[PDB]
Amino acid sequence: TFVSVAPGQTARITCGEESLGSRSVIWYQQRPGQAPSLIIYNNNDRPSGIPDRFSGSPGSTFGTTATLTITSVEAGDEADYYCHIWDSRRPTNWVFGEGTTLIVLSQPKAAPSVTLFPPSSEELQANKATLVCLISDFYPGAVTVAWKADSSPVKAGVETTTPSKQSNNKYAASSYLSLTPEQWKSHKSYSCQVTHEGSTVEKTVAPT
Amino acid sequence: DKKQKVYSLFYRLDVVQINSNKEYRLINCNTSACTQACPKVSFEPIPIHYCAPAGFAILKCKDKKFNGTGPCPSVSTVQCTHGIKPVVSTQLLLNGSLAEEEVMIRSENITNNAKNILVQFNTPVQINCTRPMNMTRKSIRIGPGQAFYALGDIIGDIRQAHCNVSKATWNETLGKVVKQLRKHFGNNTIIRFANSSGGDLEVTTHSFNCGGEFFYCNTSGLFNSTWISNSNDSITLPCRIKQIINMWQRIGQCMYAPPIQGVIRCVSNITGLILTRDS
Amino acid sequence: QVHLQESGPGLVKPSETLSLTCNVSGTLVRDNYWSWIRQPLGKQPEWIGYVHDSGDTNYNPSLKSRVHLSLDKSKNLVSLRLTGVTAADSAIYYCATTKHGRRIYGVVAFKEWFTYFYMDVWGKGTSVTVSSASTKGPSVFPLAPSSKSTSGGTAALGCLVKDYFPEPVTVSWNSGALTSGVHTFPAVLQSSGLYSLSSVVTVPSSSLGTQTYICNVNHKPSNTKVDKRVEP
Ligand SMILES: *[C@@H]1O[C@H](CO)[C@@H](O[C@@H]2O[C@H](CO)[C@@H](O[C@@H]3O[C@H](CO[C@H]4O[C@H](CO[C@H]5O[C@H](CO)[C@@H](O)[C@H](O)[C@@H]5O)[C@@H](O)[C@H](O[C@H]5O[C@H](CO)[C@@H](O)[C@H](O)[C@@H]5O[C@H]5O[C@H](CO)[C@@H](O)[C@H](O)[C@@H]5O)[C@@H]4O)[C@@H](O)[C@H](O[C@H]4O[C@H](CO)[C@@H](O)[C@H](O)[C@@H]4O[C@H]4O[C@H](CO)[C@@H](O)[C@H](O)[C@@H]4O[C@H]4O[C@H](CO)[C@@H](O)[C@H](O)[C@@H]4O)[C@@H]3O)[C@H](O)[C@H]2NC(C)=O)[C@H](O)[C@H]1NC(C)=O
Ligand SMILES: *[C@@H]1O[C@H](CO)[C@@H](O[C@@H]2O[C@H](CO)[C@@H](O[C@@H]3O[C@H](CO[C@H]4O[C@H](CO)[C@@H](O)[C@H](O)[C@@H]4O)[C@@H](O)[C@H](O[C@H]4O[C@H](CO)[C@@H](O)[C@H](O)[C@@H]4O[C@H]4O[C@H](CO)[C@@H](O)[C@H](O)[C@@H]4O)[C@@H]3O)[C@H](O)[C@H]2NC(C)=O)[C@H](O)[C@H]1NC(C)=O
Ligand SMILES: *[C@@H]1O[C@H](CO)[C@@H](O[C@@H]2O[C@H](CO)[C@@H](O[C@@H]3O[C@H](CO)[C@@H](O)[C@H](O[C@H]4O[C@H](CO)[C@@H](O)[C@H](O)[C@@H]4O)[C@@H]3O)[C@H](O)[C@H]2NC(C)=O)[C@H](O)[C@H]1NC(C)=O
Ligand SMILES: *[C@@H]1O[C@H](CO)[C@@H](O[C@@H]2O[C@H](CO)[C@@H](O)[C@H](O)[C@H]2NC(C)=O)[C@H](O)[C@H]1NC(C)=O
Ligand SMILES: *[C@@H]1O[C@H](CO)[C@@H](O[C@@H]2O[C@H](CO)[C@@H](O)[C@H](O)[C@H]2NC(C)=O)[C@H](O)[C@H]1NC(C)=O
Ligand SMILES: *[C@@H]1O[C@H](CO)[C@@H](O[C@@H]2O[C@H](CO)[C@@H](O)[C@H](O)[C@H]2NC(C)=O)[C@H](O)[C@H]1NC(C)=O
Ligand SMILES: *[C@@H]1O[C@H](CO)[C@@H](O[C@@H]2O[C@H](CO)[C@@H](O)[C@H](O)[C@H]2NC(C)=O)[C@H](O)[C@H]1NC(C)=O
Ligand SMILES: *[C@@H]1O[C@H](CO)[C@@H](O[C@@H]2O[C@H](CO)[C@@H](O)[C@H](O)[C@H]2NC(C)=O)[C@H](O)[C@H]1NC(C)=O
Ligand SMILES: *[C@@H]1O[C@H](CO)[C@@H](O[C@@H]2O[C@H](CO)[C@@H](O)[C@H](O)[C@H]2NC(C)=O)[C@H](O)[C@H]1NC(C)=O
Ligand SMILES: *[C@@H]1O[C@H](CO)[C@@H](O[C@@H]2O[C@H](CO)[C@@H](O)[C@H](O)[C@H]2NC(C)=O)[C@H](O)[C@H]1NC(C)=O
Ligand SMILES: *[C@@H]1O[C@H](CO)[C@@H](O)[C@H](O)[C@H]1NC(C)=O
Ligand SMILES: *[C@@H]1O[C@H](CO)[C@@H](O)[C@H](O)[C@H]1NC(C)=O
Ligand SMILES: *[C@@H]1O[C@H](CO)[C@@H](O)[C@H](O)[C@H]1NC(C)=O
Ligand SMILES: *[C@@H]1O[C@H](CO)[C@@H](O)[C@H](O)[C@H]1NC(C)=O
Repeated sequence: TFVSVAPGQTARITCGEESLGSRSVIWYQQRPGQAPSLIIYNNNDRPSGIPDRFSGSPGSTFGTTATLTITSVEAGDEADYYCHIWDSRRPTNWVFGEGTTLIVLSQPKAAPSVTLFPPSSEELQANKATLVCLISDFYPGAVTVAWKADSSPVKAGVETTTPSKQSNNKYAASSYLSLTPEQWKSHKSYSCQVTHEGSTVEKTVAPT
Repeated sequence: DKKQKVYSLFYRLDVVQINSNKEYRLINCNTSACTQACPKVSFEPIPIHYCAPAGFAILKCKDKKFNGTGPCPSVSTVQCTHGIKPVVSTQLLLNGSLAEEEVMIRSENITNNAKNILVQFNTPVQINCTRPMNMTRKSIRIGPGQAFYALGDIIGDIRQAHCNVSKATWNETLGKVVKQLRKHFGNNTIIRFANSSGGDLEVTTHSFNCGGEFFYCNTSGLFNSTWISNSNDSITLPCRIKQIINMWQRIGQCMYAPPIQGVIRCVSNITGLILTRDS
Repeated sequence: QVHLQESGPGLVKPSETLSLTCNVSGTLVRDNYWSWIRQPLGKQPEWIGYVHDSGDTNYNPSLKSRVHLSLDKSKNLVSLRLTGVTAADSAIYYCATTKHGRRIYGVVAFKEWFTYFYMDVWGKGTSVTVSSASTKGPSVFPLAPSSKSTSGGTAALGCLVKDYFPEPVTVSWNSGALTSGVHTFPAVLQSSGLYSLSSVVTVPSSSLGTQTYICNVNHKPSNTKVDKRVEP
């Protein structure tokens, strides 16, 4: 589940089943690729290091749900949010509340950095070929990559990771292509064509 | 002909099982066919006065240190009594009129232990009783026209009906009372206190009505004492709630207390005790 | 200060005894209450259980029969044992200090109150995978910079870890010297069942050298520590 908020506005996030008794709900902000950081306990009591921006619902209300109020949303707050529910009426939950991804909107645009790498020489004597296109710092992660044999598309061997955000608006995607030793020398020059959001950028390489 | 599958909640005291996997029945169904009180009437004890017909008189004993029996020195005459409200309860007389000078005891035979020892107060010890559960009244029609007022789901936390009495005030009033026991049991004696011996809920607990429900409150907490004399705190009390009552020898009736919707809090004065004694 | 450091196999075959440990620092194991939390990939964290000296230790109901906890006071370590692992058990196992609390909705008299917990300080975790596939060691072929007479200004260099199992693999450049411009990419799983991640640094034009550029790759599940020198 995803929440998209304009910059500088206030976000809200919904966690868990409806309340049954007076509760004590914990709020966690897990950033992509990192560990969960404790944000709020006692339903509104935030520890050291957390600004008074983040809020919640006091666990004194029955029938309503657990709400997280992010005031003045900033870019860093892009993360997954979990919550641990302690209802006086329901047994101790060991399955954390299901996630809710915050998405600040209009970062707005990042042009990818495509870094094409030929196979390494030690790999060449080892009888294996591999092409390493490396796409960094792009937004958003909607990149689709094709490969060209001097003028012609390549069908098989194509390997490509997923656009992966990393503690920053920047994304990341690799692109490997397994090739036979005889064909890196046979063809003229190989092409990595990375397509992002509507802009295609292509990097080629030629053998020595 | 057609029937339903309605659901309702009942207190522990009302139901009793018979052994499908498990079952239950109302505790009144084996004794007497019951009637529900209309949720239109109220049970509030209003001050009632007892007046005499023509050619009749009622004599009021305006004597402070009056032990109820014998020649009252200063007597007045009145047509109607002062406002006496029907506060009905056990082990604790509530909201009545306190004694004027000293806590004076009244008993038929102080020697015959089998006679109850009615005790009147001089200060109204304060008691606050509640039931915190915010409740539901779902009107289950069992037609025609007949409308059972069932309880529905519970809104909020769960915690029983309790009673609060300031410890200090009661620790002082009990001394004031034992001070008047020693004028019956020797200048220097020791007066212990204990809870009820054994019997029904109506006898061994604080049977009373407040706001529409009938509390039966344990009395063991208050009677903790032993009397050797020649800040802020309360003594919390733990009450069970009943709806199907059989009040009176067996002549009240069995009557279904219509469930109250909301939180029920009442404040009351205690003005006396109904004591008993066991060389 | 405070610091946590999980450790363990990082892979165990089905129906075995996964044994994980949590290196403790900054305080004693006797003082704080501890808790463990596994997190499957892409799913919501399932809390494991809480342990403290003096036997204040309880486990998850969903896995109550299989788990075991302990603390080594002398070694000052948070132990963990789990038996009969299966595919459903593969996750990132974190280690968290935990604090107790009392929520009181009543008069307290009853017992009408409840202990709610909150883990304020976490650990980095350890990726525990589960598969009957034997380990493979990583191969490392050093990707030479852009063509031997690279374009004018702001050149780029890279390494390559291919055909390693299982995740993860840790990388650092000259024992973590540069730690600037490193953009270590995620791994890609192949058809064979092996991962492969690239690591690349960006270096300015004054890179004719010869500056000593040797990337360091560690894959503990095969005890493979390969440090390779890259040259144009
Ligand atoms: C018969 O007699 C018995 C006694 O024998 C009596 O029993 C009593 O019943 C009452 C109710 O019936 C019950 O009250 C409850 O008390 C709860 C706990 O309060 C106690 O602790 C706190 C703090 O202690 C903890 O933290 C300390 C550090 O801060 C730490 O050192 C402690 O060790 C401990 O860990 C303390 O504040 C309380 O003292 C309160 O009352 C004192 C007088 O009794 C007073 O001197 C204190 O100040 C304080 O009262 C207020 O004081 C400050 C200013 O000084 C104000 O800012 C506050 O307004 C304080 O209220 C006690 O030591 C209490 O939490 C319960 O209330 C929560 O739960 C109810 C029900 O769910 C909710 O409706 C409430 O809204 C409230 O929920 C709020 O707080 C909780 C937890 O903090 C949060 O989860 C909620 O989010 C919400 O708080 C947050 O959001 C709200 C929402 O708007 C927001 O306003 C807040 O800003 C916050 O953001 C409840 O009141 C009592 O405990 C019980 N027994 C005793 C011994 O008292 C029977 O009831 C009597 N029966 C009769 C007469 O019928
Ligand atoms: C010993 O003595 C003490 C004090 O003498 C006594 O405490 C009293 O308890 C009773 C109930 O337990 C209290 O009565 C309640 O009073 C309020 C409202 O009263 C005021 O409201 C208006 C507001 O403007 C005032 O102007 C006015 O002057 C009143 O004083 C309410 O909480 C209650 O109202 C409901 O209950 C009654 C029927 O049970 C009716 O009075 C009233 O119609 C309400 O009933 C309604 O409830 C339903 C709920 O859904 C509703 O749907 C229906 O329409 C229904 O009509 C109640 O009147 C009283 O105030 C307490 N004492 C004082 C001084 O306030 C102890 O009870 C007594 N000891 C014992 C054992 O009885
Ligand atoms: C929901 O129900 C479950 C039970 O089904 C309940 O779990 C219980 O939690 C309480 C504490 O909240 C546990 O009580 C502890 O038991 C251990 C056993 O050795 C004791 O050592 C503990 O004593 C210490 O802890 C107390 C609480 O912090 C301290 O006040 C005390 O001074 C001691 O330091 C304590 O008594 C109980 O064992 C479990 N029961 C089970 C079966 O797990 C859970 O709390 C309930 N949740 C809610 C929100 O009501
Ligand atoms: C009606 O039902 C009640 C409840 O079952 C019966 O009360 C029981 O009486 C026996 C007497 O031998 C006691 O031992 C039980 O403890 C009582 N139960 C309860 C819940 O109080 C009552 O006897 C029944 N009336 C009959 C059969 O005429
Ligand atoms: C409970 O007791 C108090 C006494 O402490 C009563 O308050 C007195 O009420 C009488 C009339 O009934 C007044 O003449 C007094 O002046 C009142 N005293 C004070 C200090 O205000 C109270 O009415 C009693 N409540 C009942 C019987 O329900
Ligand atoms: C008990 O629960 C009922 C809900 O059924 C509460 O009634 C609500 O009261 C608020 C304001 O008091 C209103 O805005 C809602 O519309 C009411 N709901 C309904 C369904 O009528 C009631 O307030 C609760 N009692 C207490 C003391 O909290
Ligand atoms: C019974 O209830 C009354 C009222 O709720 C309590 O009297 C209050 O006492 C506080 C001091 O703690 C005062 O600030 C209030 O003004 C009082 N209220 C009224 C209406 O006078 C009383 O303390 C309660 N008694 C017990 C034993 O719980
Ligand atoms: C009166 O109080 C005594 C305690 O002084 C109660 O005796 C207990 O009764 C329970 C039965 O429910 C036993 O399990 C306990 O072992 C008894 N305690 C002792 C010290 O003997 C007695 O039940 C109370 N009776 C009433 C009517 O309140
Ligand atoms: C009334 O209160 C007394 C004491 O507060 C209760 O006696 C307890 O009974 C249980 C068993 O039911 C024992 O485990 C406790 O040790 C007893 N307490 C004491 C202090 O002895 C009693 O159960 C309550 N209810 C009745 C009807 O008497
Ligand atoms: C009467 O009060 C006393 C104390 O006020 C209660 O005695 C308790 O006795 C047990 C062992 O017999 C001790 O472990 C407790 O510490 C005592 N209480 C206190 C406050 O120290 C006794 O239970 C009370 N009787 C009833 C029936 O409630
Ligand atoms: C009171 O009780 C005693 C013995 O229990 C008895 O002898 C006496 O007749 C009773 N009545 C009195 C004293 O009026
Ligand atoms: C208060 O109560 C205690 C026991 O609960 C008793 O020993 C003491 O005498 C009491 N105080 C007075 C003034 O009677
Ligand atoms: C003995 O009791 C009487 C009243 O019964 C009282 O007046 C007197 O003071 C007591 N003797 C004492 C306290 O020494
Ligand atoms: C950390 O772990 C190692 C190996 O498990 C162990 O030798 C050491 O005692 C642990 N504790 C510290 C503080 O290093």
